[PDB]
Amino acid sequence: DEEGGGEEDQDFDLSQLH
Amino acid sequence: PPPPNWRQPELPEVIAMLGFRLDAVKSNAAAYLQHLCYRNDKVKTDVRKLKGIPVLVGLLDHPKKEVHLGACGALKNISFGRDQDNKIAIKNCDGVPALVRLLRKARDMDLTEVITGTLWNLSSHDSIKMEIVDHALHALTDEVIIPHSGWEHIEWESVLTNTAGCLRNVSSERSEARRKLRECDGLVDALIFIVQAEIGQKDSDSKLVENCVCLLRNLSYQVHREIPQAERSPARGYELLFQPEVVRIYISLLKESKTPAILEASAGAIQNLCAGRWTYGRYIRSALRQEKALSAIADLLTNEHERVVKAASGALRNLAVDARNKELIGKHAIPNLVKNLPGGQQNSSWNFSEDTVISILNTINEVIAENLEAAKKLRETQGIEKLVLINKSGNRSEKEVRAAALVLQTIWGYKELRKPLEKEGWKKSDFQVN
Repeated sequence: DEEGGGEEDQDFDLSQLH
Repeated sequence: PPPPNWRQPELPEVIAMLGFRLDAVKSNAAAYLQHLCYRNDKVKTDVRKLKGIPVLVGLLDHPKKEVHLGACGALKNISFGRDQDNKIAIKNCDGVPALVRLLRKARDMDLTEVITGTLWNLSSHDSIKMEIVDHALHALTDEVIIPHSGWEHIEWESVLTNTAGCLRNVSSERSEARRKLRECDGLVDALIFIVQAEIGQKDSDSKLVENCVCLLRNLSYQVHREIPQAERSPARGYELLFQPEVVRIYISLLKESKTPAILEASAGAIQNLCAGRWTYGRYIRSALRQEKALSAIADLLTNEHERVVKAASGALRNLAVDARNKELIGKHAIPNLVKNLPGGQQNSSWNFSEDTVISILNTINEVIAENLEAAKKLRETQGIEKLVLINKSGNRSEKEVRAAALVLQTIWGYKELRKPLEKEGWKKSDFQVN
């Protein structure tokens, strides 16, 4: 069946990932 | 000392960051994770293996929108794609209840959009359908369909689209699923209402209409046997599935819509409502054998899309079973049916699949069973040529050859069609059924 929700790209702040 | 920087953490680090004390790390990690998964099946699968999915699901219960919305956007991407185990993993850590719990709290369109899109992705897996039917059905109807439908105006079209798409998928089989949805207060009412609203906005092609009409077609399937106390004061609930208005809507979609899936679904719902022996089936078949509706249905036979052709054929077939303007069905159905058989100048019908051709043959057979004038119109449209071409094919299957022989044997039943072929040299045994 159709997976109609789909997929989306996203924003984020890479510098806060630590 | 160490300035902030743009280094890319590894997947396992990102996943661990889902559990850091700082909400802002959790939310940026979920968001970044969503981005990593985007159009990347491998990453989705690695997240499963690193056991990220239960972490993401746990975060749906987080009080801060940035975190739960963040976790949800990631789950949506993970619930999409070819690795069906990603969907199963979401189900297995109670992802559906978690999604539903968050749905009941959601106040905003963006979050509701992401939850319902995720549910739509999950609903395509057969093993998650009843999970959704049993745990999300009532929240989807009460929090989404009824309030945003306009029923008691229409809004949040995108969320409605996701939600109808989800209910459509989970009701694609299983009588238990059809029965559960039919029974849900306001659900059928509001779907019909949505489809009418859209048609009234001159929208007969939207994915929203598509999802609603496909869903309605699913609920019309076997309604005659599955309706509580099949035994057949205004109509309500599943009773609306077989009142005149929705029948008129299908017909108007057959005339206005250009979208194959909507034409197929509308013809299909008509077919389903016509299938059964019961009072309402009789009323609906009788109403549908009028000039306008027959033409609306028969015209889909000239649609370029196979699946539409097939749907029209099934609908016409069920109309023919107890027909009584033998002239009518015959006049409206035979020429277009015959055009869709291989053996003429229409290229496309040489390329139809076996199931489509057999569908047309069976429908032809039903329409001419006791209808000399139908048999005659068949003969007048060079349809005997085509039946013989099919029956005497060195390449078609046994089933297709047999289907053609059946029609031929019906044709052989009428003296007026028989003698002209005998004048060619044909005899009855030339066309045995086996």
